[PDB]
Amino acid sequence: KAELVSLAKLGEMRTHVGMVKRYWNPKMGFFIEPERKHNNDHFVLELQRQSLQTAYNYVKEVAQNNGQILFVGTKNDYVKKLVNNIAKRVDVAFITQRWLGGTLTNFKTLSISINKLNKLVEKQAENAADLTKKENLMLSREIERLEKFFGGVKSLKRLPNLLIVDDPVYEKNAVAEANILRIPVVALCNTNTNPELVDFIIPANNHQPQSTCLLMNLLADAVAEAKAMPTMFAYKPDEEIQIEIPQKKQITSQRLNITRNPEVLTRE
Amino acid sequence: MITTTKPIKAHFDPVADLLTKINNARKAKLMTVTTIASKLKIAILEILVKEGYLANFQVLENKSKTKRIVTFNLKYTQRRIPSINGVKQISKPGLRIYRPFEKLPLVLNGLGIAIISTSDGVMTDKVARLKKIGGEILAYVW
Amino acid sequence: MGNFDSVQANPYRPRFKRFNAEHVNQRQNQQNNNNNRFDRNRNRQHNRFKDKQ
Amino acid sequence: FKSEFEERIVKLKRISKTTKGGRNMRFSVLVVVGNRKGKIGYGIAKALEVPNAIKKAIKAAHNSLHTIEIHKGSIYHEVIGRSGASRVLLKPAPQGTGIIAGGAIRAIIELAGYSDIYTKNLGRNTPINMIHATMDGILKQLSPRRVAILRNKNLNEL
RNA sequence: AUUGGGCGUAAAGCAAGCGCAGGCGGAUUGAAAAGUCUGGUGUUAAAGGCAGCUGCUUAACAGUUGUAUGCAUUGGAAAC
RNA sequence: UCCACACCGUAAACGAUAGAUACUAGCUGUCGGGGCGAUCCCCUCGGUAGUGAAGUUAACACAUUAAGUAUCUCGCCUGG
RNA sequence: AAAGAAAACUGCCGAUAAGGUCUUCAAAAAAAAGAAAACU
Ligand SMILES: [Mg+2]
Ligand SMILES: [Mg+2]
Ligand SMILES: [Mg+2]
Ligand SMILES: [Mg+2]
Ligand SMILES: [Mg+2]
Ligand SMILES: [Mg+2]
Ligand SMILES: [Mg+2]
Ligand SMILES: [Mg+2]
Ligand SMILES: [Mg+2]
Ligand SMILES: [Mg+2]
Ligand SMILES: [Mg+2]
Ligand SMILES: [Mg+2]
Ligand SMILES: [Mg+2]
Ligand SMILES: [Mg+2]
Ligand SMILES: [Mg+2]
Ligand SMILES: [Mg+2]
Ligand SMILES: [Mg+2]
Ligand SMILES: [Mg+2]
Repeated sequence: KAELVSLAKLGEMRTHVGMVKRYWNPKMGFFIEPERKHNNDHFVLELQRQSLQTAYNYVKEVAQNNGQILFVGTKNDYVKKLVNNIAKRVDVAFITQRWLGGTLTNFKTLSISINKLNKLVEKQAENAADLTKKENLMLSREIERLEKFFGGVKSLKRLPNLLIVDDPVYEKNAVAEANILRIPVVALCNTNTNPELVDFIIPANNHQPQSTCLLMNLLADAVAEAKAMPTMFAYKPDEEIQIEIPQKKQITSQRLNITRNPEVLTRE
Repeated sequence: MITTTKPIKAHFDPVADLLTKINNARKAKLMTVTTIASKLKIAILEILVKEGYLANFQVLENKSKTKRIVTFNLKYTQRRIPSINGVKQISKPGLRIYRPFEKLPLVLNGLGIAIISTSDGVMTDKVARLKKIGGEILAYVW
Repeated sequence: MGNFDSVQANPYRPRFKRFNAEHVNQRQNQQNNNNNRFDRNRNRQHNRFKDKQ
Repeated sequence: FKSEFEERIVKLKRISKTTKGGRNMRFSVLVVVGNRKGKIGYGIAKALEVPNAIKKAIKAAHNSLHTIEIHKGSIYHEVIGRSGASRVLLKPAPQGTGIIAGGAIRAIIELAGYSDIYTKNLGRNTPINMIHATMDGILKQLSPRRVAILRNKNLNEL
């Protein structure tokens, strides 16, 4: 008898709209609607909810049983602040900046680095008058850099047991590391992704600052319910889900800018 | 009443035609394929479904009773990996392979199947050994 | 013959299932291995007294 | 790595690059690690010294360990392993013949656990490619229980 | 390299076409039975071959019994 | 070097890839026939290109116009 | 009163006796878990 999001809301949030047909992976035919007679790629809403429920279900056992989940979103600006918001709400590790090569497969070196970050931070907190002005400013800037590139990974001390990816295409490095190390990875495929790399695919958009935010909070909501703090969007009515469209024609999802793809410089 | 949309043509060799169709479908992960129907192809496919490499095979006829095409599907598991591993044809046109009963081959130490049509239509190698009778050897399927 | 349209359109299905919770049996097999280490040290102590008179 | 895993050298080549005057020389080792019960891996490493090359090769071999299943000590069905231009033929053998292998395959067969095995190297003589071909042949093996689950028969009965 | 290989860049696709003989050759039905499979009989000299045994002090060796391969004829099978 | 009529028959005569047949993701162009009816653009059937995964290769690379999965036939190769 | 570009340019320029090091080698490397004990 369990419920979830509403079907009218999915249609209205634009989570059933993918990308332009010119850009599409042939392996995504199962989820696509009757695109045979359709302009821009879309998805099925029933399949969407089933996939969302499965991903929701899977993340909750992990978060209740004290697993470590890692969020990596280094795409549009909105997504960085979006990923930051889940971190404030739940004490989950995050990677908002660029995914370092071998963040998971060569965890030893990055573990040493984050240990250096923590050690430098605590000495500075303890303070001394020897620090003076010049060296302190130089020291402050290295500290700033290790939080900007490791500020969300410092908490965890072992490889995460699950990954949540905003775009499997953009995070090809992250999903490859997860696949080689046999770690579950979920992603929001957008018609142009290889289904083998992702584990729990959740057919949805990725270019709309509204669809993305809605789905990311839903997964965060599973984690939040497992951690025993009140939910934000999941298992909730109409009046409280309304969200706004960010500024900076009109919010849409057409992929254009094709003129910026000429022939690779050649000739002789 | 099953409808189609594409014209159906086929290669001339009926054993390797099916073999090419099956191997290509396996490699490309395809499920539904079509080909022209012949009694040899129907009979060899019948023992194939009895030996358990393919699931269903339905032959249909035109409204005039002049053409028949057999459309078979493969038995994929839940994780989408096939049951067929490899097909290879022996008695190709030109060089026909004739082996007596005593020299009937054993495929992959008996795991695979050898297809032999001796005198009572096509028949698997194990039942051919039981009958102690041999003959034409079409292809190795494992 | 054999037609049954089973329908298995659940491809690329999830392999992982639960959150490594099956490890409950790995903790019980590690506890049983520690009890066999405590009894082996009592019997090595009793054998040092017959070779000293 | 905590197993009967034995280590052995299967080839030691001497690679070198050229710089702005002189030649940087590093030793390369091809180590085969196997517990002789069904776990075996291979590791090729390069280093400025033989001990370090060996150290890196042994570390790599234990990181990549494949699982091996045996039937009566031998291989169930004849198989040809292909890797580049190297083709290695493996054939089931009766209990008694011994390991009729030679070179990289023989090292692999002993370290894997297999006893009776008929082999012939049908291709090139570069140790890494025969082992690649050897590993491909052993990993492509089909058990007579996986085919049973697939084709739905009774364990091994006809 | 029939089993058991290749011809873009390592040897090797004729400059291209019209093409007889040759090789291969749609689907279905009937007959015949040349291929194909199988049963019976004859033969394929002896020595040698492989197995067992005996005799030489055991062996080497010798003897001993077993041990195929093909052809022809006859009686059936009808999938190619 | 040009023209007419007679020969010569070789070229990096190259896509350095014989012809025929069956199957195997997709995307971007362009050309022809056909369907609709402003062009443009959409679909179908073909020809000619680019990109591109499984697949193949020693690698470069090929990749529905294959150097992929297979069959038939011809020509050719066997160290310098 | 913007759509411009802008332009190469050439003199001459040949050769380098023979055979020759250099990777020796990985076998791989010494020691913690002990205790300790009654006796009439
Ligand atoms: Mg200099
Ligand atoms: Mg050759
Ligand atoms: Mg050549
Ligand atoms: Mg040519
Ligand atoms: Mg030529
Ligand atoms: Mg012609
Ligand atoms: Mg002719
Ligand atoms: Mg025919
Ligand atoms: Mg004789
Ligand atoms: Mg004798
Ligand atoms: Mg010439
Ligand atoms: Mg030309
Ligand atoms: Mg290309
Ligand atoms: Mg010569
Ligand atoms: Mg002058
Ligand atoms: Mg000079
Ligand atoms: Mg001179
Ligand atoms: Mg040594």
